[PDB]
Amino acid sequence: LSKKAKASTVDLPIESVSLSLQDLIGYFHPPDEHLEHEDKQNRLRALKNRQNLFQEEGMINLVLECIDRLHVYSSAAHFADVAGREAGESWKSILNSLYELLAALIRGNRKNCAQFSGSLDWLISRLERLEASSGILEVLHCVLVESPEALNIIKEGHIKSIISLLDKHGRNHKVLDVLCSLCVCHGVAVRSNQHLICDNLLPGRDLLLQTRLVNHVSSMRPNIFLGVSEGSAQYKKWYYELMVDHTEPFVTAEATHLRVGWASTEGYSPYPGGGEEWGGNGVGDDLFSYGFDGLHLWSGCIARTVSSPNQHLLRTDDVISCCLDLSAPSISFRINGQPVQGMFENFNIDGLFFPVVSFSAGIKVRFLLGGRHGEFKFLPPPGYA
Amino acid sequence: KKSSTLQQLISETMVRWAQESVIEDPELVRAMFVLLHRQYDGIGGLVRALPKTYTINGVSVEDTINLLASLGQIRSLLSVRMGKEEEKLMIRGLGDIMNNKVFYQHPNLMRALGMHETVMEVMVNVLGGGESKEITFPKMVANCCRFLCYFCRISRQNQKAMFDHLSYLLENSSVGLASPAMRGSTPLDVAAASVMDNNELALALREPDLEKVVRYLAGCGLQSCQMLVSKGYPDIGWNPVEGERYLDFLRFAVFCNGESVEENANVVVRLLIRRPECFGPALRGEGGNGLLAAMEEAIKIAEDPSRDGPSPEEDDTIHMGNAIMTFYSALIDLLGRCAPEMHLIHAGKGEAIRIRSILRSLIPLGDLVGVISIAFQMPTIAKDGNVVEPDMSAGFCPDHKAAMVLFLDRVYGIEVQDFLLHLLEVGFLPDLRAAASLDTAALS
Amino acid sequence: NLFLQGYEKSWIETEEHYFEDKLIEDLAKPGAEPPEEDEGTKRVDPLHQLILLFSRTALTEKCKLEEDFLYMAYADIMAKSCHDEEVKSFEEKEMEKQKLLYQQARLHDRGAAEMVLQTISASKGETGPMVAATLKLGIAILNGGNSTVQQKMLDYLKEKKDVGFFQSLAGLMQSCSVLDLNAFERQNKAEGLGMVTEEGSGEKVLQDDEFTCDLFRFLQLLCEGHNSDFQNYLRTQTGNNTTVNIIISTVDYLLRVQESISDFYWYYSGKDVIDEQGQRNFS
Amino acid sequence: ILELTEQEELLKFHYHTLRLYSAVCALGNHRVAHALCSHVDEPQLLYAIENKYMPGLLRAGYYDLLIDIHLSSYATARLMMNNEYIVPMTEETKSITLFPDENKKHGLPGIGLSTSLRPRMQFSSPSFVSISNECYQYSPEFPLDILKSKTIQMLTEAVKEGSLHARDPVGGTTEFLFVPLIKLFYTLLIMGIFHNEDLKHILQLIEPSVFKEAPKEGLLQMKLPEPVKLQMCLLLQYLCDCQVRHRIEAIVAFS
Amino acid sequence: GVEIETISPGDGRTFPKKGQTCVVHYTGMLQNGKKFDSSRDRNKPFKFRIGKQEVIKGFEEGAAQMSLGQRAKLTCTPDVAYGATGHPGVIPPNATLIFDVELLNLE
Repeated sequence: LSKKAKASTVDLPIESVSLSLQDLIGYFHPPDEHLEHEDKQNRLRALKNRQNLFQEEGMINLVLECIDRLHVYSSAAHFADVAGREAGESWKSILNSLYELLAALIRGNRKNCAQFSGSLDWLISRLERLEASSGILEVLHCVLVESPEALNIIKEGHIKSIISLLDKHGRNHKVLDVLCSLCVCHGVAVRSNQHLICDNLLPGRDLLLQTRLVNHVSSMRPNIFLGVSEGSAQYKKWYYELMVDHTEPFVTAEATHLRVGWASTEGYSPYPGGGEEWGGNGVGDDLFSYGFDGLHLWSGCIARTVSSPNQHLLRTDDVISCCLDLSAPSISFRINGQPVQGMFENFNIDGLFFPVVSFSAGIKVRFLLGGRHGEFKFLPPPGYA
Repeated sequence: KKSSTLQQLISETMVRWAQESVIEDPELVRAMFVLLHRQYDGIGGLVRALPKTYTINGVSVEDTINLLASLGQIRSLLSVRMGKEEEKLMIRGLGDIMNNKVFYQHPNLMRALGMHETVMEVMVNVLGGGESKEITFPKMVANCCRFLCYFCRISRQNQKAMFDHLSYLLENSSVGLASPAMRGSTPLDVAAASVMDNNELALALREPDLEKVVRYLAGCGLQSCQMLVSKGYPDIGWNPVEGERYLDFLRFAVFCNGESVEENANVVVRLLIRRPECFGPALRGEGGNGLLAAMEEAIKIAEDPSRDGPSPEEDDTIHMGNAIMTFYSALIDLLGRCAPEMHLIHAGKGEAIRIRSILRSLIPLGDLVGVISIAFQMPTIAKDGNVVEPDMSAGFCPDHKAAMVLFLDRVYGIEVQDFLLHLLEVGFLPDLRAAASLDTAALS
Repeated sequence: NLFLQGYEKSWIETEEHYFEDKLIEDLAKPGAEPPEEDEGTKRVDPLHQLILLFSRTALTEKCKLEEDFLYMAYADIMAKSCHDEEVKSFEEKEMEKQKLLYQQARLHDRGAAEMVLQTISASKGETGPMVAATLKLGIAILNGGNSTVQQKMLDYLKEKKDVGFFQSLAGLMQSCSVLDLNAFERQNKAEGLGMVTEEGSGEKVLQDDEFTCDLFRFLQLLCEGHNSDFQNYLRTQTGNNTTVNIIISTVDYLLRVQESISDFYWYYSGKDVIDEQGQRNFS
Repeated sequence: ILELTEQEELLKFHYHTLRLYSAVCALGNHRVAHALCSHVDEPQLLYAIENKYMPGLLRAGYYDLLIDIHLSSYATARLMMNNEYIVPMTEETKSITLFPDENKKHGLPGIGLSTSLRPRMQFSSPSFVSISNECYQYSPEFPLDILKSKTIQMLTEAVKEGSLHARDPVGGTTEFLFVPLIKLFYTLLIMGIFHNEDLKHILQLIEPSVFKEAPKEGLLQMKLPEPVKLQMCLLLQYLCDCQVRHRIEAIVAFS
Repeated sequence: GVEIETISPGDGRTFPKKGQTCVVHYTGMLQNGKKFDSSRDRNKPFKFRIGKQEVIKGFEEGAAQMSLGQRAKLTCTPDVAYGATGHPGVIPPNATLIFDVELLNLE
């Protein structure tokens, strides 16, 4: 077929090859664990003798030759164009069965695993192909688990290719198992392999899932609900104050969270929108809330540094004044009577607004809402209610 | 009444578990029965621990702690693969152990710690790694052999402990014999130091080991040296540089503390005469010119630069003529040391007479007389006050004549007055005259 | 340090206490089985489990037999439990026979004969402490010509058609040692020199007398009582593909021992008086 | 991460990631352990050890990582050093006796004065702002006293709770509840951190009646699975070894 | 190449003077926001004395331009800390480091 003889003249025993491959898989199938121990030993001896005879007759090189001849075709569609359509459908199955047979032939036999050391380099050259990645990975794992020599052939480029398999094919625990087998074999650690795997995988922090401790953050809000709409009898300007009685900077290993500002509901439901019910998210961690921490303006989980007189993260005895105007979308703050040099504009006014404070453990705060509820330390800005 | 004892508690618990359930994991069964046996054989703990118990004074506590830390590093580094950094760590730790004082002061603790076992395990790993790939990390073999040689020299009991592990060393005796500057750093050197100056160990030496050494020596005479011919040294049919080492080992095996172990000497002589290829081309008997002609040929090679050097760091230039000459001197020395004692000949033992007759047939008197008659080349001074020095690492050495004299005294014997006079005239007066001429302060 | 070593050898090694029979009797008790929720076949006793573990280890396929301290200790314990060893009467001797037949029953009812066959088969003709312990256990369970044990061994051998057992027996026979006049002369030379190692010099001549005696006592007990079937099996193993003539191997070893004894006699022919070491070697 | 109780693929991938983290630092790769200290921190390890709702696979993996990064290197050295008895001859050595007081009653194993030479404990502070590379020798430092207290408290809770045979063991199974905890306890005991009243309390936990100081059921009588039985056998082996070492030291004292 | 913006004010007078040990709690985070080091996690203050190149030079002068009791966030350009090679296994090559540093005590 490679030499381009016409299709019907060339005969490919596709069904015979598939059936023979399945029968050989059954022949080299490992013993079952529910069998009695003597049967275990007998079946293991028979399998080992079968593997030894196959290796001595060179049944492994023939499988490799068939595999190499089958990989010349890029895809099943291309192989179906060259050969017949039935061969096109059977091409993937035959290719997987060949790799399974190779793995079954080399598994558990140290001599075969040692003789596969020379061909390891050729094997890992097609790991990137999705058509044979699982089979190549299984064969590589079976070789590396039992061949101490094989680790001496595996090099830095092969380790990089195995690592890049995770980047290109996504998360797969079998690649991790192969990498684990690379590090230690038969109680002996390959320190060069350990160093290469560490220095090539860990620093990226882009493939393996990351872990950290996060302080819990809760939200306090009053009952008031503030909204703007056409033909609505609500004033457009509002103003309230927050007082910080006490705040511990580091109650735990992480920094204490303390943010104040306004949040917006989704639509007309009385439920805050766009944020998780529980976790480390607070005011300003979504696009439905707007917050201030004393140094940065928080919105959409993004913080930008804003200048102010005597900048400081919120301390004990701090008076925070928040101003919300709905005539033109605008939220402004003022710390201790000194106006901060930043404000929000052109935010969505479809939903309702309400004051909110987000915090971690270790705060002591009071809502100075005005009137009977509170007394404003600083007199409200003109036109603000 | 409770158990009131950990022993009784274990004895009840293990049996109760075993009779309660059929344990499926073999390791659990093994651990439980090991523990039960330990409870029922409490004297076993003492009989096992006491051999590994040592006592030291308070003044050496810090030094012992340092040695134990170094030994722990070397032990823990058995679980990692051989590499550059591991090589460096082995080397620094072994050197620290050598420099440490308790290593010399307390050999019994050193032996109880199993230090030689760990060092030889490192050596086995290095040698086994790449059997077809010759030898990798060649400085482990050197450092480990040096450590083991010093360990042998420390005490006699350590020497016997190292002698226990003899067959493996002789099997890998051919690791670094051809390469120079490795003297005292090959497994053959470890074996020689293990059998050195110990009558008990020399008598405990077996025949198969001597057969192995003799076969290696016969190969060194039949086949050339692959590494030397690869580096470009002229090709000759035999391998003097390794033959000399294999002959030195047999010398140490047969000769000990001034006398000669006849049991180990007769076997060596019989094996050497059984395989005549061990005697070098001059003495093979197949048209061999003879020892006297061979050493003249070696001298001529020494003057010739082409055959002496490879002719495509100074020690790498193996002076071929000096190597052949040293090989012949070592062979003659070994045979002379294997010669029987004269008191046994007085007693009239037939075997000793047979051995002496064999040696006399192997080496004629005239050849020895001629080699003794051969003289050196005296260094001389030029105009400038700088004495020119013929290279001692090359050329004919007095040590070569020393073996000739030993053989002549031990085998042929000087018992005839005119024979003594003739020997004196031909070879002994010129040497003394040269020594007297070399008595000036500058030449001294 | 010298006192620690000397005290060890002189007192701790020499201290002797007997516990083997009690340990085996406690290990053989089925403990509260009806109270336990067995709900099926009788659970194997701890001794049965130990024998099964040791038998599976031997049956496991492997190139060489590794020394196992657990087997080394427990085979000795089981052999001591079996033997547990002036004129006696008929009833006294018959009580001794009956007690021995029960002390042997406690082990051959749990598969000890199959273990001692499997270990010898896996030994592959290599002399070792494991083989010595297995031979001692076999002798202990076969003392007196135990017909049940002989039948179990013969049935096991015929049923699984093991040629490795007989091959290992022949290899052990070949590996058995005899008198060595060269070693004796070297020991005499060392003693004349004056630095004497009695622990080392003595063992070199007749390397393993106890091992040879145990190996041949096992073979005698295997045919004890005129067991015609096993006597013929030792000569020709009909079922097995390969046959080894144990009888001819024994005859060959006898011929080698005779030559060794004759050579030793010739060495003492001229000498009027025999030294104590020579007397010990003769014995 | 407690949500991973229902995402199977993420749980499997993270368990294998933890196993890889252990493998890269296995067998005394102190530089790799120092590197991994950045990714898996002390507060995360302590939280994973203490937490009760963690999945069993992640719990076992984090226990193994904590053992491997910090406490494995010294434990291995002391285990290799265990079967050797080099005792200096000092006043403390001479004062040692076989039995504590006049009556021939066995003392509690482990507790007492031991003068045999043992490996030194040395740890390195993991910091990535320092430039010096001398910190790469020695395993990273950990709060051993806090770990000891938490281990004792957790064992005390687990023994009491497991005896009631609840349907919700930590990690989902008795094996997941007990094997990592006993493994950490065994590693700490091998290291030798436990001393005096802590050893007394943990021996009371192991067996109340026998180690009673001069109903309640210990770990030995609670009908535990085979993997935990193996760990119990290891602990009892260590206790026997301690008794043998005490005997050897008393013999040297009399000598 | 180190910009410092204060997070909490200090006394403003007791600057670090030369040959003096500085007691600091620091929290190191990459530019993307992933934390790689923190002394508060180890729960022991960090000690380094000035001018002897123990710590990275960015952390050197960023702490030197500070005052006692002041908390500030220190941005280090790559060339001052692990310029091209990076720290093997922790910091990737060519990385900008952010440190939250508090100067507890000077002795």
